Amino acid sequence: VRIFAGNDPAHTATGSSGISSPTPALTPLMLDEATGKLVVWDGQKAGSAVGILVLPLEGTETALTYYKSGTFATEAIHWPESVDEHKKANAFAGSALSHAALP
Amino acid sequence: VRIFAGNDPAHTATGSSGISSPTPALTPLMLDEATGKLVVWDGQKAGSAVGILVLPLEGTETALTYYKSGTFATEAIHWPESVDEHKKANAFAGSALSHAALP
Amino acid sequence: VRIFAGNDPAHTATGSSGISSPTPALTPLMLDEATGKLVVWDGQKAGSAVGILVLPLEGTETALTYYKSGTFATEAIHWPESVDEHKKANAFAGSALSHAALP
Repeated sequence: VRIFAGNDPAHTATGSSGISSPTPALTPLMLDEATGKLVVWDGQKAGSAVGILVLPLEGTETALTYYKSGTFATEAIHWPESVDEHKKANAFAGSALSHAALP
Repeated sequence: VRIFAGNDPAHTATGSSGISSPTPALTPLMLDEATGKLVVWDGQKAGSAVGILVLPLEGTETALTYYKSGTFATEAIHWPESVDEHKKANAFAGSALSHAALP
Repeated sequence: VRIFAGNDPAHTATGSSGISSPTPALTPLMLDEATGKLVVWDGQKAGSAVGILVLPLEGTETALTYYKSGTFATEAIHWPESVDEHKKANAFAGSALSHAALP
């Protein structure tokens, strides 16, 4: 089993959270245009996921911690149900993050 | 005191500048959609700041140097007046940059 | 001659390709909003190029490999004809990539 299907160093960062309900670690994150806060990636756009949640959230925190770089194992991330496969594969394209098979 | 409230290596890069007036070092930068040039981050959108000015500018340079990665100390950056706090904290979300308390 | 006009480590990543015709290595890439697939950077927007093709493509592959970080030599990249100079220089602004003269 794995999480970091890569050698390129994984770094973390903090940011204002806009998540209200409980969300588990390893959930892709995106920015909420209206508020500028981080929330779960909705899977609507490739390149929109700008981070991966490090630790799980209750849904009441004002801040959160996420991975801003690194190569992750696709199978370890909590993807939104029914997400488009192409947008999934290119979810982090543009950031320092990326993902692939374990193997 | 500090500037690099982080261990993740800070790297720099160059790019076409669209700044006309004098601007001090450590000023967040954003891209100008109309021209594709780099200018001061206006604070209107989280994730829009794509770099931090390394050296100060006169306002007549055609090119500029900025940090494209690293973890900076929030207090060292010249933020735009009255910027929204959430958009401030997530200013660089999406890039290789990030910031936090000194501390 | 060179390719990596920089010391900051070059890392790669994979993603769904939307390229149909043959394209050579070192071609800037961008995301296709409609599909979420990666295609050649059209040069219309600075900060839109999110990667550089590692190996050449036939135009029938469903996946591709690209550099997601590093500092490249401008002269080694296959730029789109007549691209605007400012959008060229700031092509990767926002990602972990960047480019400059060899020297």
